[PDB]
Amino acid sequence: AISDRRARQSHPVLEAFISLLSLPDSRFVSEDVLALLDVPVLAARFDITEEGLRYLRQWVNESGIRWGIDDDNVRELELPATGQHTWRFGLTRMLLGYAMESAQGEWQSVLPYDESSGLIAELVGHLASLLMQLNIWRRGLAQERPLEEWLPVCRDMLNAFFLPDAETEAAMTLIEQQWQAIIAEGLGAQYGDAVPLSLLRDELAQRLDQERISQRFLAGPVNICTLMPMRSIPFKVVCLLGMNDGVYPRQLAPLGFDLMSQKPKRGDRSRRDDDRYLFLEALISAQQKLYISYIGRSIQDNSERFPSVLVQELIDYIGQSHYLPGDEALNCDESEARVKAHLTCLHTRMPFDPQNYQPGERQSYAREWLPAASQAGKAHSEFVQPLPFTLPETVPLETLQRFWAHPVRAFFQMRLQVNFRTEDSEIPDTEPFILEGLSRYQINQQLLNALVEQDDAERLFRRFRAAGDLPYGAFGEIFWETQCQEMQQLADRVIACRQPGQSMEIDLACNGVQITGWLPQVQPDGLLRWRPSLLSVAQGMQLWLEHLVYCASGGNGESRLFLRKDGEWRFPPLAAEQALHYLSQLIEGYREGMSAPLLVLPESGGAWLKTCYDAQNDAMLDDDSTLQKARTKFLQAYEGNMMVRGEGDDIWYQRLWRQLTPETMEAIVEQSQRFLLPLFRFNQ
Amino acid sequence: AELNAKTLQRLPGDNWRVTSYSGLQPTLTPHQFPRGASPGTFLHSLFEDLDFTQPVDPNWVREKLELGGFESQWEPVLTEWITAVLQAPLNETGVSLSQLSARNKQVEMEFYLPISEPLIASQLDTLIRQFDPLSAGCPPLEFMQVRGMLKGFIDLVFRHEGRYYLLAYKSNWLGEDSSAYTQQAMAAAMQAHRYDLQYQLYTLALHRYLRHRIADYDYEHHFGGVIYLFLRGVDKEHPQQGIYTTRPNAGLIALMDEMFAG
Amino acid sequence: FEQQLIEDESLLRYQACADFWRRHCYPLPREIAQVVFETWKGPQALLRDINRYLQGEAPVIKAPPPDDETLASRHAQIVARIDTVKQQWRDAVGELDALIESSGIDRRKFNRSNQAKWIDKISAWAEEETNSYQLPESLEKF
Amino acid sequence: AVEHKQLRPLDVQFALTVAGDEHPAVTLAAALLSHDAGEGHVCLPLSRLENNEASHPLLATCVSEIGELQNWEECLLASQAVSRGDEPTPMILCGDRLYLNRMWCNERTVARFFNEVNHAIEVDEALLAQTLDKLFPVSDEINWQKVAAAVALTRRISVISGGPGTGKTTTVAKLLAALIQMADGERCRIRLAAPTGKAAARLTESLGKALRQLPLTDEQKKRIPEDASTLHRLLGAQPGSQRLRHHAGNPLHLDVLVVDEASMIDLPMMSRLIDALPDHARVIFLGDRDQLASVEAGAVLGDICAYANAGFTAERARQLSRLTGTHVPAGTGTEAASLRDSLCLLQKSYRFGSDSGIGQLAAAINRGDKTAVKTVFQQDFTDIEKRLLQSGEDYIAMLEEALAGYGRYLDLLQARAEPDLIIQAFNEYQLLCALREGPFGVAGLNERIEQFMQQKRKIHRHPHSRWYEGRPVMIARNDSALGLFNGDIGIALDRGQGTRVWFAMPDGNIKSVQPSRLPEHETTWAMTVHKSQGSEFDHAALILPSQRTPVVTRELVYTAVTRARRRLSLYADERILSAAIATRTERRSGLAALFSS
Amino acid sequence: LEAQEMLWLLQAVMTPERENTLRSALATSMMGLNALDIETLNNDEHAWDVVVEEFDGYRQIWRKRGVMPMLRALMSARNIAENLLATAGGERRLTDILHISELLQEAGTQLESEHALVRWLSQHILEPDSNASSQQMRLESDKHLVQI
Amino acid sequence: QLSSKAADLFDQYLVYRPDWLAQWETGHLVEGLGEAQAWQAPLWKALVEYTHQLGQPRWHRANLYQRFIETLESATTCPPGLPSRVFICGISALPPVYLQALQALGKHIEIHLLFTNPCRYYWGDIKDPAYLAKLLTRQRRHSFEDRELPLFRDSENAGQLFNSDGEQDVGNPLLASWGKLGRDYIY
Repeated sequence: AISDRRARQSHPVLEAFISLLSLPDSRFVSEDVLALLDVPVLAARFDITEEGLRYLRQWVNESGIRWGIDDDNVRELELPATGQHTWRFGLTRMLLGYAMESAQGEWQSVLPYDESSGLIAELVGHLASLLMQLNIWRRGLAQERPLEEWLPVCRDMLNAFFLPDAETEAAMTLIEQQWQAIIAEGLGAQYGDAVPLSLLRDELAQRLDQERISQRFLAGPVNICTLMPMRSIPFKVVCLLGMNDGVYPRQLAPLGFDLMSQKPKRGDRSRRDDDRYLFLEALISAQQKLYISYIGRSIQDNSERFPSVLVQELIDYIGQSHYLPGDEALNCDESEARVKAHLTCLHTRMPFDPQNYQPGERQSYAREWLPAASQAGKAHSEFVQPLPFTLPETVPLETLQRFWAHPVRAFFQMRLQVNFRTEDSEIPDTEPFILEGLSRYQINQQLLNALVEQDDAERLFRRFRAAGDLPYGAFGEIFWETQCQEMQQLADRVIACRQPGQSMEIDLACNGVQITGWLPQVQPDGLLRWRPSLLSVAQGMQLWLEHLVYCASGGNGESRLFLRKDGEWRFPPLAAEQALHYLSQLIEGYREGMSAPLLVLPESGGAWLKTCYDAQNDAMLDDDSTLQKARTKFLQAYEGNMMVRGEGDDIWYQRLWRQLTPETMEAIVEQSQRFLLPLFRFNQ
Repeated sequence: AELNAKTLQRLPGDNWRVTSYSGLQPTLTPHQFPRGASPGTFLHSLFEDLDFTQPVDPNWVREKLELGGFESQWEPVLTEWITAVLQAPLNETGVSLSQLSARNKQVEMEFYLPISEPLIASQLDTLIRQFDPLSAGCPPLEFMQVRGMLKGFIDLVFRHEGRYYLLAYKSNWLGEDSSAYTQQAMAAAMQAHRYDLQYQLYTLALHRYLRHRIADYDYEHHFGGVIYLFLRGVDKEHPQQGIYTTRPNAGLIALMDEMFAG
Repeated sequence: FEQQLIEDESLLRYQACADFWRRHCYPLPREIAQVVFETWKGPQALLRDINRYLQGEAPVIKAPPPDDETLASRHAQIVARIDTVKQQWRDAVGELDALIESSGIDRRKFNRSNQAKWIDKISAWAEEETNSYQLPESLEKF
Repeated sequence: AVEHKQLRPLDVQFALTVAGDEHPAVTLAAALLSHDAGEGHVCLPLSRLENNEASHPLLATCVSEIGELQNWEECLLASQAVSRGDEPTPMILCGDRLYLNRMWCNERTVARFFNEVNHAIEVDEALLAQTLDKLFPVSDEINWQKVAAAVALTRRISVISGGPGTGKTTTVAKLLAALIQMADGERCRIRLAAPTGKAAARLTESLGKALRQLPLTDEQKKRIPEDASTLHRLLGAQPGSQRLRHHAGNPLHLDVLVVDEASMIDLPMMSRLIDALPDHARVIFLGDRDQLASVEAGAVLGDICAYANAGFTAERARQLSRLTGTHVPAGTGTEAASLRDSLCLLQKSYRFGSDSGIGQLAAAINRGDKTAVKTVFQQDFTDIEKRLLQSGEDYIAMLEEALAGYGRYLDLLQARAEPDLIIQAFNEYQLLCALREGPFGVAGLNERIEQFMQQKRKIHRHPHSRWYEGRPVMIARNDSALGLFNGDIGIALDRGQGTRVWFAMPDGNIKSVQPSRLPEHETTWAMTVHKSQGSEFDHAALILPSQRTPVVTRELVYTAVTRARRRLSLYADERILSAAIATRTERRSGLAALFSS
Repeated sequence: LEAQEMLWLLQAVMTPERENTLRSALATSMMGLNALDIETLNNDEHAWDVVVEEFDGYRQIWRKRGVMPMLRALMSARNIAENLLATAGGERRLTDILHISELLQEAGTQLESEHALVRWLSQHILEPDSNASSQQMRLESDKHLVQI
Repeated sequence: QLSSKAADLFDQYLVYRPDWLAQWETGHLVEGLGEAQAWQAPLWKALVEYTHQLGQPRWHRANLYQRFIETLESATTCPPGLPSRVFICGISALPPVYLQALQALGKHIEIHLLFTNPCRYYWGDIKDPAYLAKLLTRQRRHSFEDRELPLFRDSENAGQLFNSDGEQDVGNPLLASWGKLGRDYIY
């Protein structure tokens, strides 16, 4: 039974009322409002459920709401009126998405939000019901009021923002009681001048956490309490914790201008003497056993932490007053040190240490760590196991593409159905000043798809600026101009050899295996793909698989893919026999990858191969310099630098191995030489 | 080397806990009063703080409603209801609350009652049912063996014409709005909420208190009975409605004292 | 008498840097904001530059700018300084009197052609490298 | 209405944001339009805004222009929020009816799909007539199923309107059999769509038990439709984004698409289905005309099948007479020949005739209320009973009749029999309530039935266990991993290994699941009429609340009547039953004007 | 990775009804199961029912007694601590798991809701900021190591 | 913050130092105090005027204890309403004002003070050798044995234990280092 603790009754009521008392001083960040909506009282006041909160999380995350409740709040903080990335901007965006589809365009330089379209956007009408109230008290609690006007303010705030419930009734009653007690103590002196809001807020925050509980001090369970002065009760076993230096005795510095500290009298009371008398009463009140434990070694740096002066004087008097019968007459200081070492029991740092379970003076009673200390357990076996797998008749092309995009991931999330689902990213605190990552890639992809049809780049610029995804003013124009320059440089190479082609069907029978699928945009020149990415081996493997599935049924022609920085993947047309042979090889690799995890790294294995391959002689080099440069390229592509995420930093590769052993590295090298060799053999 | 762990032979402790009775278990009218724990404690504090000799002042009721936080329109009906409570006598002879002086009354007597035997529910409920007539129904409650101390807070103890009496306050009374709170409905409420054990422990505590305090004490001579006062059931025209007077058989108390002693 | 110590001060520093970038870099026109973007991509680069001076004792800046000089006045001053050199090149064009050295190749007139197309507008900020060929201290050494 | 006066905060904030500094007439019009869009009305006529608003003179005094803005059209077009269909504006006014831009776009998309794309696929009539003669054995009189199959195989887009118990799935099986027997060398990738997963499972089991009966070949059994998919799963809807996989660019590679239960298909789902279809796929819609309306705003199937009452065309009557080989009557007049030709009406119900009172009550629901009173009145047809529910004694009588209805279920529960017969007895009697909470709702009737089973010695229930033996539960969310869908019943009992919930799969087996393995569980002693669609019960009992509510209308009572196989009981007042039939849930939409021209 | 494994374990404890999170949490290196064990767990419905029952018991302990009692019952019933101590190089992982458990118990007393601690753990995973308490400790002291 | 700290100091002065407030009410300074009295003496007196300006009563804790002692020493008959016996148990720290009031209270009504001291002999300080002889003349007596027991262990050598200033050289270092509050309370 734990007594003398701080009385904590309802945190999400008192803390929410304190946050509501800081409403004009708050910046109205989106996270602080979703934290206020996390309280079930404030959510049940505005008829918001948990599913509505879960929808509103992603709605605020995608609608571009970062900070600022209103434009007048932005103008209040001496900031320029941007007009976007505010709560009013997101509300107008969600209402325009409820009214108008996103394909129509902007209306008042505000792009609509196509997600909230049905009746669920009614919950938006609840959220707009909240922030407007969060406006009104923001204009209410700013002006300073005398103490005769602060009486109904907390009551109106409680009946406006909160709803009465069975559990939270006592918290609101305590809030009203403390507020009326503060106002009664203020009006007892008849205060006439004005009183600001922050003083009453700090006074209520100090008075709300002052309560203590001591009801279960002697109920019958073992007592857990702090040292309270003028309370000495005899007990059989008295234990003391936290007797190190600095913590005890608790030092309270005087005010400095107090006259009682200058000229002390007999009846003066100080906290240091009270703590020393408490230690004396704890020494006297112990009848049978006295236990004392203090932190002696630091958990961070293993530094020696000295105990308090009272315990040091106690052990000094023990060592100077008693001696062991083993060394009857040896010395005075040596027998004292031997007694102080015999009393001091230096316990182990970890609970699973076998020193504690050794039989002798002290022995642990934790039987749960006994097999951990016995070292009699089986080790972790390997995750790789040979599984039975029968190759079906009809294997689609999409399954082979998902396999050869990532073979370990296709072994994890499709064979054993284990998909490591990571949590979504939180909402950022500020507007995007720069463009990097997925948003920049989506902007470049849409700009390349717009310039491939010779469309108006300015209309897409206004469309992306109306959604707030671009930086405000001139910087967004500069970013759009440089991205338009890069995409025009790419489109001048893309549409130089583009012909209109339609999607065709693929129905193949290879080694008794049926392959059914569809190939999009099949031109009479061959295959034409364009992506605004870098030169990578995964896109080359995808283009090689599409070229194999295209050349196997007719289709004499090249296959071309155009990347950025003059990167190009080209494959010449091949015969039907070589295409069917390589397709049977890929099917055999797929059926090997479904039984056992096929360790074929695309990027690092392709880098090792292109370091070891020679396209002039169609043979692999075996000199030591190429064998060292291929290892260097493999270690560069597996674990990248501090600016580029490497291939080894992945949740699918860390499950198999924790450290890249050279045996598994040679296995990956052999699998990449077996499979990724026609990638660089037919590259031109 | 080989190492082993010690095992505890027995239980670490018996069931020792200091518990209470709760651990062992027109437009303005008092019927239209909001029924809850906080209004019940507010009416209990109003009946505790108010003096019984002096007449009730309406401005004091308005200030107390300002301190509590209730509506101001209820105040002029509440004070006349309070005087209607104070005008109603609660005794077998017709003794009102205004005849009690300050030295005769004692509000919120806190008592601690010891028990050194393991409290068996089967040996206690049968001893209750042997003498108490209200235990015909009421299938017995189940609780663990409680050895130690028992806390209790009696609302009011008062003497009159050389006879001691107990008074408690119950004010929830949600299910009644009409004049149906007769003796049968009050007995059904006592059997449902199981206030018989609380009243029996109150009689045992008062018997031990009058034995420890007053020398040459007799249980039949000094004790008169226990009165339960339902606040929302007191009417001006019905003196019997609202009050509930009970006297023990004077044989259960000695056996309960022998059981709690050892 | 009572105050609250905070362990991390980087959040308020980044917030004040973002407020400075909002109140200083947003209303700039294109010809100034191009140079501002060429100096720093955003407020994060400015904070990364001045984070060693914002903490601790504030250093004394050698030869500080005057308190009334804004970004537009400095931009117009540098634009006029470039336009004076452009005018002096337009006036003294069409002549060659220096001796041809063994180090000096005869393609310098092509560099003068590179300086002929350079004087179109004063919207840019970076001059050509061929002006390094028009230095008297470098032409004398060649 | 009563709910239309109490303005939602969404409509008020929409009116304050869109209009803003404009006239208060635009604010009131935007608020009324948002409230009608929240209630389900597609269009807003300007006559109701002009006549049924008390502030119409006040806004007539608010505007001040040269022409004074006397007309509502000029006052709306003067603002920047309303245009005629050219400017990218949120509100659109085209045919003296104001709508939003999304609703107007979807309505014009549906009108284009049902007015222009529906052409006539010309095939051989002799082989089609031979297959219709070899499939349908009845050729003596007029059979609506043969005409429905002929008009579904003739045209590309066809809607088959028919009630429950009329043999719709047999007609679909005959249509697919004649479709595969007509196109032998041509491959047909038949696809099946459903709005809900439970209706998809019922469609799969129905077409499985129907298609194995008809004689097929080794290549014809290979082209049997495998499974029915949900419309959110067929189009590829994501939880996070609303982007579809087959939205606009790549259509679904299908030959024929049979979409069952089109009454639960709203307007946005219909518009998303239309944009995914290629220029050669033939769509066959299934559902009832008089069934309950869609969930969200819109009414697609009702506005489509409203023109089925006019009849066919003069040329289409001769075409159907040449196809079926019988005398097909012709419809008088010609307004929209494509839509009137694409429709069909099923009137011959096979599971119930004029002798049963269920079909007569369903026919009298669409008629006046006095026809329904006469249907209930004379002799009750030994099928429909009427119990008056006014006071507490009527509530006790209703609980006693529910005990008499659940008598065989409790008899099989107390006797410790197999759970299959327990589920088969539970699936015979069912209560249907309108609301959710209160004395008349799901959780109220469930708690009252649990208290009544606690009172009488029928079911022993522990108050703190919440998993007593014999409680019926139902799932609220879909779970494809466990094999249970939304609207499936389970019975919790003790087989000997512990308290587990047994579910009756549509394949004929029973599955015993742990109660900790259930994602959602709610007591289902009384189901709502919206959540009981698709299911069938032998003995149904409708319980209507005494409070007047817009939920209890003609379509709700029609779905409550058609839910019962043989026996139906009623617990409602006479005035509520008289008012629900007359008050039809009309939804104002622009489809009545777009299809008329 | 141990913080992500503890996050997956807490998400499987909080929501044991959906089998996807439980399957993603069981295949972690903290449990230490082979692919054949995961395949037989996906095939056998009764073993998955036993796993769901014991995870519901873990959720009941987590709702009644707290974080560290649930984690200790999970480490004692599955006996994963003995398997991590038997594996070479798993003592640092076990000390990291114990420190993450101590930090979760320190942060769970200041929070009332159960999902709030999961959100706090996901936020502190997403926030790599270094505090004096949230730093990595020394894994072992008995074995002598080369100190860089 | 300044008002709260000055109110806490004034409450400590009302509890412990009534003579300073009694001299500040008149307006005269006390010789030998700190500099803060230069702002603390006019701050208190203007407080006493301010409650004199309002309707609040004048009486407080400091000015009442001397009149309370005098009205009990000057009375002939016992006032009604006083309790029969008052117990003071578990209390080891009291101001001298409270003890001087309880002495006048105990002249009339028997008050039982149960004080827990760890040492049985006298382990406090001394004031004067004339007070040392007064302490030597006082002897305790047992409750059950009814035998007279002295305070010090040696009566002839009791003067050698105390220092010149008046502090007793305690033999036990723990009692001398930890029990200063009890050392003042037993004195």
